[PDB]
Amino acid sequence: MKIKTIKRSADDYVPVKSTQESQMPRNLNPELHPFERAREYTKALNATKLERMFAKPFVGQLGYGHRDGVYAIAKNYGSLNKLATGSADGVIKYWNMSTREEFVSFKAHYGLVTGLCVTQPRFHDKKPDLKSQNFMLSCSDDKTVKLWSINVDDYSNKNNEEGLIRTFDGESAFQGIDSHRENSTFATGGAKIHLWDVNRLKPVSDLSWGADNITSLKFNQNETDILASTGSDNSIVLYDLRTNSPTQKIVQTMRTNAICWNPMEAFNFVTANEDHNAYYYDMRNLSRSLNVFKDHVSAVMDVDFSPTGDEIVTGSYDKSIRIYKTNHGHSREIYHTKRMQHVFQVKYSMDSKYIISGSDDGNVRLWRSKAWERSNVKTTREKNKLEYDEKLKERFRHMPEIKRISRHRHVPQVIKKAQEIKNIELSSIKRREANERRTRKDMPYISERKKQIVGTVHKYE
Amino acid sequence: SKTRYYLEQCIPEMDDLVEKGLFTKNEVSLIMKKRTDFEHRLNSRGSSINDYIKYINYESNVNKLRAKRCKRILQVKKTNSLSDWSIQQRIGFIYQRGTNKFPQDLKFWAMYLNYMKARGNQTSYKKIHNIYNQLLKLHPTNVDIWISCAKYEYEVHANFKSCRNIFQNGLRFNPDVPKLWYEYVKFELNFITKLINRRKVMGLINALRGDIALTIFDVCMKTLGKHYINKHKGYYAISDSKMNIELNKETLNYLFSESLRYIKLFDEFLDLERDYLINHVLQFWKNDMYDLSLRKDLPELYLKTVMIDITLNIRYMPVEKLDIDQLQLSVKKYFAYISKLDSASVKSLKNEYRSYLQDNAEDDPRYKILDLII
Amino acid sequence: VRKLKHHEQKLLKKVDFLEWKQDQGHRDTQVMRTYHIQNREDYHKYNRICGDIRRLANKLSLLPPTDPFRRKHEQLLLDKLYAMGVLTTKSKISDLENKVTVSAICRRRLPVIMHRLKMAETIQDAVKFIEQGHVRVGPNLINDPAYLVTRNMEDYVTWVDNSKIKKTLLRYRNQIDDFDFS
Amino acid sequence: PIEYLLFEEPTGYAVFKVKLQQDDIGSRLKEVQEQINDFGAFTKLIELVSFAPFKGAAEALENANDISEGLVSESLKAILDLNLPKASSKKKNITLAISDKNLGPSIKEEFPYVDCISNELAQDLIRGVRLHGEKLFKGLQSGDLERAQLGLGHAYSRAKVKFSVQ
Amino acid sequence: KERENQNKFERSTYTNNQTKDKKLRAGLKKIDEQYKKAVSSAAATDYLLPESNGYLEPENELEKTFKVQQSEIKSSVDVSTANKALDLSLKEFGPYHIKYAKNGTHLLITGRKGHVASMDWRKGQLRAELFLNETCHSATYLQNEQYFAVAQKKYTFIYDHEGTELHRLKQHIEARHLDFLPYHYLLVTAGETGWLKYHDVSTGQLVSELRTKAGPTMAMAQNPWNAVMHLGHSNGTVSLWSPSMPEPLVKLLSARGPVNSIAIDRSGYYMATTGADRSMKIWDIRNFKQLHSVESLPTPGTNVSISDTGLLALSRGPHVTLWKDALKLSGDSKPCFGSMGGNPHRNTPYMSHLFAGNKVENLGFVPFEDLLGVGHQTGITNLIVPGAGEANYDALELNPFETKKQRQEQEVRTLLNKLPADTITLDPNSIGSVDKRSSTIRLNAKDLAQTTMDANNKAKTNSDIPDVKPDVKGKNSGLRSFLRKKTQNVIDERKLRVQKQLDKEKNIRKRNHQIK
RNA sequence: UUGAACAGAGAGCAUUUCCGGCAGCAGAGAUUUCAGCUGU
Repeated sequence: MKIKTIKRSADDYVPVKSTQESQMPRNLNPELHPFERAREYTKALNATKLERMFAKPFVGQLGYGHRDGVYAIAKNYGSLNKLATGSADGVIKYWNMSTREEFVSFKAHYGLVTGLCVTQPRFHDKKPDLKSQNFMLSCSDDKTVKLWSINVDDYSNKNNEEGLIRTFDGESAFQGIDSHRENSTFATGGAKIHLWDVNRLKPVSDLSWGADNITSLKFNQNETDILASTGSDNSIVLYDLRTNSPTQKIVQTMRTNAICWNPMEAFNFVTANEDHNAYYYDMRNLSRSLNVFKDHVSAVMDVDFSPTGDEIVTGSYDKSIRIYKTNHGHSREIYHTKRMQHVFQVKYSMDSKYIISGSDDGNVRLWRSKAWERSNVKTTREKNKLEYDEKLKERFRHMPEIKRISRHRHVPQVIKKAQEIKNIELSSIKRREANERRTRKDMPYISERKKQIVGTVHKYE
Repeated sequence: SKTRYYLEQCIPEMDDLVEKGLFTKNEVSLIMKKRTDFEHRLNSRGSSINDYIKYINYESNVNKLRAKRCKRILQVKKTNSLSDWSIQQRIGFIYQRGTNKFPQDLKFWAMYLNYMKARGNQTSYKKIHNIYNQLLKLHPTNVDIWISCAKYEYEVHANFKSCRNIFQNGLRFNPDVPKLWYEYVKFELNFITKLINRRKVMGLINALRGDIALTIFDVCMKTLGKHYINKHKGYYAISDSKMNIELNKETLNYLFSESLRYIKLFDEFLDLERDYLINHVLQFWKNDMYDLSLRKDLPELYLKTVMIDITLNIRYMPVEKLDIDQLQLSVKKYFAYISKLDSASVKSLKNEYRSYLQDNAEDDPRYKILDLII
Repeated sequence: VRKLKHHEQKLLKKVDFLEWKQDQGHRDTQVMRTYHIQNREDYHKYNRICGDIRRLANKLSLLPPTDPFRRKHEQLLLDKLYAMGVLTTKSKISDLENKVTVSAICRRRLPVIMHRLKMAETIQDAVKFIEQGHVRVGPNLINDPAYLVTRNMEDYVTWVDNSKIKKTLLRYRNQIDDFDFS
Repeated sequence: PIEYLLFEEPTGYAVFKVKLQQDDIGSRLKEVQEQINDFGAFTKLIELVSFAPFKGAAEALENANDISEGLVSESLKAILDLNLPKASSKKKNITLAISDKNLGPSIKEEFPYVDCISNELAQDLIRGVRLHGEKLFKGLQSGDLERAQLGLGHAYSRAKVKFSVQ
Repeated sequence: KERENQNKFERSTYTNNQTKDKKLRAGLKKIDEQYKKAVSSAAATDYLLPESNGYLEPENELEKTFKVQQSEIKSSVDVSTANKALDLSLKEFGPYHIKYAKNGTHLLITGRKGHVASMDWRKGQLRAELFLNETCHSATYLQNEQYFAVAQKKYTFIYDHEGTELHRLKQHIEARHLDFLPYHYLLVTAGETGWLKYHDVSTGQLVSELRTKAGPTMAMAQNPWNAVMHLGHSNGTVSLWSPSMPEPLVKLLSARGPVNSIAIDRSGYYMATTGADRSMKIWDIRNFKQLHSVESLPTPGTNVSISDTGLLALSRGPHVTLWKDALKLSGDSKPCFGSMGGNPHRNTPYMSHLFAGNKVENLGFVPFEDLLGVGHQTGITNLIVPGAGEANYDALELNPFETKKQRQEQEVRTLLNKLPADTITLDPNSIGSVDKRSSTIRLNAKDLAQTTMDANNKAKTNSDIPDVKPDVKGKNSGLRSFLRKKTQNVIDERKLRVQKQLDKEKNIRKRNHQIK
């Protein structure tokens, strides 16, 4: 009779030399591993609880802030850690966000500096030294656009006349500014929107639809010759710089405070307006928004895109900011602070990992876009654990017990009470429109994505 | 764990190697448990290059068994499926992992290079170029890697431009060992010899000289002298003029012994103008070396170079027609030397007589030669 | 059991492998360590009787404060427990809830009586001596540690005659009279 | 982008290749500041690609004086020309991380396609490789680095003071 | 890609008894591709499996397998396995209930009299020998060799690694059967009271008290698949219990008389129950069919056990008898005791042994080795059973070579991923799904408006009333069943219009009868 | 902004241009592997 038993042999399972690790034999039988749904449910629940205890999003404020509340912010789209901010008392500052300290400050204007951006100024007589000088220009309500250079310690190649290399001049005030991402060009909105270049001391072209003023401006990031602007007649106007002309405008219900273009989709933009939500619009069809981001409770002051194009940040007049996944339409996250008042400017840093907010008490604050995410480099075991936990929270996302935990935040008292009376108001109007629809004959079902456009020039067929 | 990743990367080749009916499941489980042992020893702690080497030897043995079993079972020499390159690719990756972990044993680096070269048509010479590039980056001072790199790319591929670039970069890195200098003058003489032999061959079927070798000879003398005077008397120059002249004399002895070796292994290149190419080293050594090699000490070296300049046409066989042509040149050399020297006169006379007697009916013409050099 | 890190101790706070809430702080173990109680179930056998006394004391304090039934039975139970020795004072009736206690019933055990009468240097020595059969109450030898000694019955706790311990204390003071064997 | 790293040391020169960038904006945070103390995470940032050792204490003292007064020596020229790719001089230079802001100009004087960075990111990368030292080099140098440090410090000091033994 | 052993690694799913969305269509196509890739690559690991299972095979027709002696096995197998086949002769305390740790490293024996010993049976290291002089009944380890629970005269006690008493449980009044649920950290307790108690060992909290309502618990086993408890009563009834429902999940009528023993396969598919009516019965668990009914055993089977490789070890007093491939569907796998004339279609015993002196107390297979530990009246005996253990364990579920640091970290990690006691269901894959209420099509709010519309117009359309139909034998007409199931004294508008539509139906049936 | 020749990198993308078929033969290195001509 032949016969054979289990010969475990102890050389394959506990190692000979003491310096090396023990063997881990695997056996992928589901008989060996029994509770495959419950075990990863509890791992997804422990991941959501670990996220809710690791959510420490406030990095730090930078510097000492300003004196009179930050109303303009501009990142530069080529360096990771440099940031220009301007306040109401005319002072602008250039910031190193690594050390959280200003390269330089500038008493730029006398009024409010109402816009500022950054440039690589293509002069055709001089050569731009972009490895030691940074350039920011800035418009105010004292009818001036000024262009400044900054001494920057980022390369150590060299070894110098920092401020105010030139002063463009308008006859009326300015209200917004944004620079083209090539070809020495910028545009300033104000009493009317002008286009400029850094060589000529006068506007190249006036590109105004009608005699109604312009409140904001953004250039496109790819297809760089497409401008967009917000006018105080609740209007959003697109301009093209091939045709050197406006292109199409829409009139909404309330006033668009800001625009930002999608850096990864080149025809989509997001508007941030005074009814308390944001609108994701396609340039090729402005007859309908392709999303509405709804969760704010007062007027949305500024919006910005992640450089990955996958989520937006959105600061509003209720003293809180909100981060939104672009495909959803409700807030993924809310950041607030008892010290932060009336966040007027929000940018999304080029790392896609930090969020810069300028409030109006004076302070500019860094936040993490993902609160539970730390910024060290990770060994492969902890990196694998973190993305395993992300995939697991993703596929158990809608279970009631982990949804009530991942959904949870502490919102201030004012925003919570405005939220619940907003809920009972919306439920009341849905009740009344359901009754009215039960009776009356032809009540059209208007979409939420169309419920906020009062009209559109150049009708669609 | 990463042993799990590597072990389940090993499974498609044995899928294919069981489907092609040469191995069975019970023997491929045995090669997997041996390979499990080896992968765990590789990527655990306390690892060794001998663990890498034994894994490479085991994988080569199962490759040879796979080839033998293929020829015996399927009676083809390759199944043109996955299981005839996957195992050599595995050996190449074990080598790459080992050289990334322990980049310090040139035995393992050279086993990598030998296996990669001997893989044949299936490898790529740019794949050999990559591991030559990273090995020369890690060991720039080790000079045999520069010689081996340039030897592979001249004695196999015949790439003169890249070979010149390799030798110039190596001489940029360590311009201190004379071995790289000698292999560079050897390469330049081999290149110019192949150039003039392809000229002779195109003539026989149907300007650019050894002055390259003389110029690199000149910079060889200059930089080897500079590096020996900088190497010895190391920290400072705190040494009085006795020790400075002692040092400078010794560097002249060092450099001139290396040029003696240069002419000694220079004579065997006799397909170019060997007389001109040795006489230019003679005239480059004949000049002043700033510490009176002729007019003071190293007079033995002056006598050695005088004997070389005398026999520089008499480098001949026992058929001594050149001696019967220009032995009066050697007599005038001995007369011009003994017109000045005192004991080197008798030394050079006895040495030239002993050299001509040792090197040179046939004894009757040799009796004429003995009467001449008596 | 491995001194959890901060995220683990925050994530599983109620985990404890030793101290549970049904344990009641290990007080059976605590007072049986104090009074050196052999078997595990003596604490709970005494706890049943303390619960009887306190259940009757509750249900008897829930009577009206002036009737002679309540006053007679409260005084009668108070007298019985003082005479037995569990209660140390028969004055106030709040002793029938507060001062009635397994430790009081355990202080009345034979080795504790012994140790307080200076008859052994510790309670474990007293346990060893009455296990070895040196101690008699009255005439008859008492052999087990759990024997409860009332107030009038602690006057007769002595050693047996022909005890080696009795012999060595008498011969320490050299009052040993070998006529009566010690 | 901090693509390559140049660490000078008494045994020779080392060129490292930066694998993963550390954070720029979160560079003052606690986890970013102590990942350069943990070795298991620093080896995720820095990889050694080249180490040219010196010819002896004489060339060590020569290169110590050249590194001290901010000049590119010939061994520096050799190792940088071996290791750094031939980038452009007008568009996207290759980025070398040094620790000496007045050695940078001497590096761009010799290689115009190299922009040099010594700010706080390059400083803590450099002090990470200083903190770990012999572990990064994988066993490829002769001579213990602290023994060569003792010899080079004594030689540098006696040179700088002109210590005569007469 | 084909993988001859995929259906072990396959995973069942929900079925209804395709889409127009482009993004959802491609998402489901990616999900099906990933499921197929994952099943195939997970099933290709059987190359990487290190060891092979044991066996013994007859190689002749005169050589039967049940007549192979244990000394002959110990001569035929190696010295390490022959030394694992231990035998402790502990005569003075009672019959020894045996228990192994879930990796086979530690052994826990209990004498009936008082002698409980936890030990490393394969080294010679005992780490607790405590003589608790009241009659102990059973014990089990909790999550380790570091804690064990013993069921004493009445109360269940919990002891640490070296044997100091940690806990006396004031509940668990008379346990006779303890079993630990290791993924849920639950000590389960049943006995002479008709109560089943689940006690959380980690928090310390009594999770559940359930009335069995069927007298004392005669047998008890745990499904390793879904952690439901099969208790066997004096009715001949097995009942499957969970700590959520205060009623048994299922009640099966296994035997006549009482139920002496229950064992469950580790795949959670088969259950062998022995009754006191001399009847072994093999049960399907998932579909609750009765697979085999071996009636008229020569003496009642006092124990059953099922190995990790599916052997069936029945014990009838002095005798232990093991059958191979008995837990299968076909009638040729019914375990016989002889093959009448050499029938190959009769499952004769795989091996048998006779403990001639005594009567065995319990059976337990050693987890990852080829041994069967039977505890009997004079101590412990391991039997070398060659087909009887998973040769290839997973070393990150539970490791027989695990060290002290690995024990510490695995204890903290399994404590962290402890499953809640509410997730115990009859099937484990029912905690990701949706309700079996809450309609299987998701609703798009147009139909919610439509549902509220017909809820407004339930009156005057009678959509909440049975429809009028005359030809349906009006003694069972639906409308009169409404009228009779309602309470016959209240009057609401719903039942008024049912009475109206019923009179309409009666008049239509009257005129149809008249024209017929 | 384009064009030109030059110097290259291994860091991308095709496709039927050949080879990973067989001998005869000489050559190469330490009895195994390596290197080209005339046809299948």
